[PDB]
Amino acid sequence: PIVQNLQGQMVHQCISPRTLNAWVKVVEEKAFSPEVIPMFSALSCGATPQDLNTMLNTVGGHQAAMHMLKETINEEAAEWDRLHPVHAGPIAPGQMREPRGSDIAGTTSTLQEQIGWMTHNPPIPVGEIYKRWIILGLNKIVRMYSPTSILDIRQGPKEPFRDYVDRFYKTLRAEQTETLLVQNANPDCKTILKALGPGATLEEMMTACQ
Amino acid sequence: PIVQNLQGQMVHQCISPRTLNAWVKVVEEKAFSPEVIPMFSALSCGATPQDLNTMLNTVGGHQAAMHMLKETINEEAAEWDRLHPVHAGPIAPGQMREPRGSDIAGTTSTLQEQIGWMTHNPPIPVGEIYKRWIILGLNKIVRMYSPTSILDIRQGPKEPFRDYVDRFYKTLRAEQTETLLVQNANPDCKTILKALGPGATLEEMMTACQ
Amino acid sequence: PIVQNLQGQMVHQCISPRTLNAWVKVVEEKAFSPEVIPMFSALSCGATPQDLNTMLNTVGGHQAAMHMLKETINEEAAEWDRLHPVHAGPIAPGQMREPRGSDIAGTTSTLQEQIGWMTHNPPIPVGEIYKRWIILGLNKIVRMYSPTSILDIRQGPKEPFRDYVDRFYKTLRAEQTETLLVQNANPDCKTILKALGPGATLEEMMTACQ
Amino acid sequence: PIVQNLQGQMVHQCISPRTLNAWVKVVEEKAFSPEVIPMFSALSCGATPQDLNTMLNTVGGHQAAMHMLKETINEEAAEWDRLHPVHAGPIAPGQMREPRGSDIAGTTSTLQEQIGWMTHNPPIPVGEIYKRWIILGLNKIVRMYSPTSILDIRQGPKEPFRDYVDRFYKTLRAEQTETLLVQNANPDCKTILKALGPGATLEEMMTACQ
Amino acid sequence: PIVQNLQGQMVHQCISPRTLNAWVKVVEEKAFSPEVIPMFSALSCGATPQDLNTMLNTVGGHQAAMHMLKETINEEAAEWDRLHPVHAGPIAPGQMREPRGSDIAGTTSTLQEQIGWMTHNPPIPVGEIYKRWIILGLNKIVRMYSPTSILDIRQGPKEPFRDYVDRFYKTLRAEQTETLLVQNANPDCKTILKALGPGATLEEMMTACQ
Amino acid sequence: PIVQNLQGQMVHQCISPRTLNAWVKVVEEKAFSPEVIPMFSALSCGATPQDLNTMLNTVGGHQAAMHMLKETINEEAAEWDRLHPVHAGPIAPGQMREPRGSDIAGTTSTLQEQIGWMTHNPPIPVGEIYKRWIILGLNKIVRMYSPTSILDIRQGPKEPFRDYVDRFYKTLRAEQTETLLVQNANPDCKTILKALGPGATLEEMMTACQ
Ligand SMILES: [Cl-]
Ligand SMILES: [Cl-]
Ligand SMILES: [Cl-]
Ligand SMILES: [Cl-]
Ligand SMILES: [Cl-]
Ligand SMILES: [Cl-]
Ligand SMILES: [Cl-]
Ligand SMILES: [Cl-]
Ligand SMILES: [Cl-]
Ligand SMILES: [Cl-]
Ligand SMILES: [Cl-]
Ligand SMILES: [Cl-]
Ligand SMILES: [Cl-]
Ligand SMILES: [Cl-]
Ligand SMILES: [Cl-]
Ligand SMILES: [Cl-]
Ligand SMILES: [Cl-]
Ligand SMILES: [Cl-]
Ligand SMILES: [Cl-]
Ligand SMILES: [Cl-]
Ligand SMILES: [Cl-]
Ligand SMILES: [Cl-]
Ligand SMILES: [Cl-]
Ligand SMILES: [Cl-]
Repeated sequence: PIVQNLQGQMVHQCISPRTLNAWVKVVEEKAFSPEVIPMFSALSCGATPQDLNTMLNTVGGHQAAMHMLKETINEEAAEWDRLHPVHAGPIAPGQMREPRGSDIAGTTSTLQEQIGWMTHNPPIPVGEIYKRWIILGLNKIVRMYSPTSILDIRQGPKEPFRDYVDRFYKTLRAEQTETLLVQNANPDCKTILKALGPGATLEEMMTACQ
Repeated sequence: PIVQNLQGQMVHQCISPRTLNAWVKVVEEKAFSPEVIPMFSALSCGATPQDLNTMLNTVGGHQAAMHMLKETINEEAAEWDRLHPVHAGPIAPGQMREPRGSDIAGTTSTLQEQIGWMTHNPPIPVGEIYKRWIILGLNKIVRMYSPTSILDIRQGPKEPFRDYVDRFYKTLRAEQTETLLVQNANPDCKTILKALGPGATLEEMMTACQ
Repeated sequence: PIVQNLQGQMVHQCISPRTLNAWVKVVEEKAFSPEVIPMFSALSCGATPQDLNTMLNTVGGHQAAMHMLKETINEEAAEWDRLHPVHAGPIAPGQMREPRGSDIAGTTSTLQEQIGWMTHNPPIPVGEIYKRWIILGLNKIVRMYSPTSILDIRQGPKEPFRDYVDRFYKTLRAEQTETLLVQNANPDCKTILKALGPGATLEEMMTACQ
Repeated sequence: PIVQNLQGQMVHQCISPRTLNAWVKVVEEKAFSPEVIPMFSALSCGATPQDLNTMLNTVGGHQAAMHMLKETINEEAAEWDRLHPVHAGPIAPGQMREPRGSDIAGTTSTLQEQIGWMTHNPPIPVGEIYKRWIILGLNKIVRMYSPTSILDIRQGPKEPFRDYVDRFYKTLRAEQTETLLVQNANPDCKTILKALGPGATLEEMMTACQ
Repeated sequence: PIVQNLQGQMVHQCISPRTLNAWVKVVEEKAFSPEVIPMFSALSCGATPQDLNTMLNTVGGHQAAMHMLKETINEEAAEWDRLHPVHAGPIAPGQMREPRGSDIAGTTSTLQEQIGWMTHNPPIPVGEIYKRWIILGLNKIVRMYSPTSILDIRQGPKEPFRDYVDRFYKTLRAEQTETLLVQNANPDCKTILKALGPGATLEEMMTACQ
Repeated sequence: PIVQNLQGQMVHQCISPRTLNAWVKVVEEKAFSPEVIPMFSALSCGATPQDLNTMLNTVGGHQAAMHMLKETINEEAAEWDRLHPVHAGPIAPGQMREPRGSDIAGTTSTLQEQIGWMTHNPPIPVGEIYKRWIILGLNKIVRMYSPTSILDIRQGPKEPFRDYVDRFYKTLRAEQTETLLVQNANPDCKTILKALGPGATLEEMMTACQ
């Protein structure tokens, strides 16, 4: 990643074995559960495009998703080129060439070039631009691999309300509220929840159906 | 987090894989036991709002609690806006815009903005303000998920007093003393504890009923 | 903790996930065995009162002991107030208010205040004062939870002397020597140990009864 | 590796036990799966030729592949010598001798010499040149050890399309697309995929055959 | 420990959780095998007397050995006092009082005092003096707990010579050579070893009896 | 080890618990397999003679090999003394005494003396000299403990050629090529390998016999 030292300047640091192993392990254990995306974002803190490609390419398996990810990345890279066509001309001594979409995705740009953009004044945050592309594609994978629709999350006749709400928002998070939660509750709790009236908090709702 | 380097200035550091994994693991193992809250507070030492949201969002499951947490956060964010309405106007070069509740919760503010508030002179500690909101909501979850009331913690007729006191204050901690501990003791120990008289320490009480 | 950087000034550092997990694990595995106290003292090296409270509060369970600990802490805090009554008056710019017992215990003092005392010139070591209070209370727990008295540690008729001495000083350490070790030895070894005479070292004693 | 300190100069750092163990473990667990190559590249970030040889030589077993790797390395070293024949002459005080292929492979060059090239101005990146040689040879091993050809990856009559695409691109990655993926689909899905028409994305294709 | 920073001055660092756990674990696994002593010495690199006492006191169990260790430490502390009787007098501003044996053992000296001696110019290395006392006592424990004498290490009639030599020097190391190794070899190998003649290396000896 | 800080000067650092444990573990798991030697060399990066002796002495067991190692070390130390007889005389203020073989092996030299040689200008790299002695002796152990000769590595009549080549070069590495690999192949593959002709690469050979 590009990180500030203990003297105040942004320089490059090698991606750590702990970071590499942590990303691989969470994919092995959680696949594309929704909470994997913020883990990817945190573990790729300050990452260059090279670091982002490293993390994606160390994933063995799930290659259908990884190739969907590449298609989304190329879609965003082409949009970036439509909005930022580069102007031919010699690069001045204190400057960096404008990046193309494939430069931001780390496929046609060098590490020194990525360091140059990210540490520029003002910086061109090609790592953060690329990461937003990756997260966009990762979220589309989470939705597509989401097995259950929110319409099929219904409280059992003897299921504790807390467990039902857990499943409800787990499903809703992957699918990407308060009235549907009432409608899919069981007859006994739905009766209690209507007596509460509109505008009840989740805490009030869960308290009433305990 | 925002941490001081080894040269005396507050700068941003990436949240560590050890920190990320430690928060996830303690939630997996302890759910919302009371001792999880001080662990969350220590592991989020110096955290930005972005780091706090990272930690909450890496939690998979327990989504009923996580959504109750969001409702509490929004309640505190709205109160903050009622007490700190921002004044429209251009931000001077050496300054930071006042934050709104959603800025402190990290949803409408950038990392550079959070760094700017937290490292300001004087600093606006949006991380500590947000963390207090989160801990407020986490504590309400601990109470709601507390299974046993203190009234139902009674010493068994052959239960060692030490084990009973353990259960007593474990329950009391989650529910959020000395006379109730005597009343719920078994007949043999309660007889000993009355002979001790008022003002006995816990050590004296546990010594007498051994 | 408050630690010196690599440039010679005392500044605050966040308590590490390794430190937090190490304290929790040793309590889970060893409870209140005597050797847990020096582990607590080493892992709380340079700790602020906030760090000390963090470590105690991350302990789930053993709540009878943790509440005995609080009673001891309050006893020492009240003694400190009896010996150091603070003088009302405005705090000068380069100075820190005197701390009260509850300030040293980290309950009525801020982290900035604890940093201010500990890094003062001369420093007010509120962390070391608090830690001595905690260790005082922890040692009283070790004695109370010590199951066996030294009077009941007697060498078996076929028990190797080395194993008996192990149990002897394990028990003696928790209860908080040379002649009692001889008296509780078995007839065969006690006969050998009297022939050795007075002033024998433990090494000489264990050598003679092998 | 050669890394920048926290003061801005490139100096040598010892390869870490975490790095050494991480490379050994991934080879033990994954052998020469395709995703092992980017792991090797990341864990050898900033590596000298000495560090690269260290990592290769710590691999026990797979000695057929390791010897194929040496043959590829020697092939690239001989090509380098054909393109860069060194000119005999005394090395000036502020300078470094040109490297030969075996110097870049770390067999005829010292660590101080590798440090000198890599930290030169301009730098001769003998580590990155060597690493590209190693990765070239590693990729030829991945292809040769690839067990299944892409022609034999066909969707089962009841196999979910997602699982088939996973196997398809796992195989394709090791062998080193859209129309072959359709042709090898089962009759039911292939019928759906032709109705979609040309130019369908992978996401559209996987959505249609669900 | 007392360690040099990255700016060239000796300052105090807190003993690490990794160090604390590593010492505890090796004692749990290896007790007082001979190789435990160099592990203790390495893990106590740069340790203060306080750090050395921390490591010894975190050992639970083996209390017979730990008390023998204290007796040896007191013996060396008394010898030190016999050789270095301190001269009464006021300590000048830039100076440190001479240490007594109990000061070096960390029982009557503060951490600041130990830092003062160890970082003095010239330094009084109370940590290294104490460590030599500890290692002296630890080695006497290794010998006393050594179960087998070298006289009882004899090669079996079908035991491979390599395995016999392993046991031979394992035993000899704990007891604290070439002709005894020949005499205790089996008849077949002893016959071969006499034909070799005097002055044979261990490698020659093991080669001949294979 | 002796390492450069983040300010450009060579100073001493304590050998890490991770380094100590990594060396012990690899010996426990791999004994004296050939790949253990480069692991020892990497984990002893920048090591002093004291660090090298620490690593060797923390090895429990394999004492036949460790004593063969000492004999080799003494042989190299005596050769060093034959080539570098030291000249008696007072050491000037800015200088270091010449080292003897036992000084380089860390048995008659202090750590400060080893630091002085290794950080001298020009440096006397007693650590690297000693390490070469150790590796020399370690390699002789690998050969002696190598169980199988290369002459006995022959491909089975149904053994895959890849597996046979693996065993071939595993054995050859420990014993310390292309025509012997053909001669020991099975009749079917040897027939294919002769038709290939001379000068075939290992990749071509393994491809032809698949
Ligand atoms: Cl995976
Ligand atoms: Cl790849
Ligand atoms: Cl931009
Ligand atoms: Cl509930
Ligand atoms: Cl969870
Ligand atoms: Cl999220
Ligand atoms: Cl404020
Ligand atoms: Cl009790
Ligand atoms: Cl516990
Ligand atoms: Cl708490
Ligand atoms: Cl004070
Ligand atoms: Cl004994
Ligand atoms: Cl392997
Ligand atoms: Cl090798
Ligand atoms: Cl070049
Ligand atoms: Cl799908
Ligand atoms: Cl133990
Ligand atoms: Cl103790
Ligand atoms: Cl001295
Ligand atoms: Cl042998
Ligand atoms: Cl071993
Ligand atoms: Cl030793
Ligand atoms: Cl030399
Ligand atoms: Cl093959």
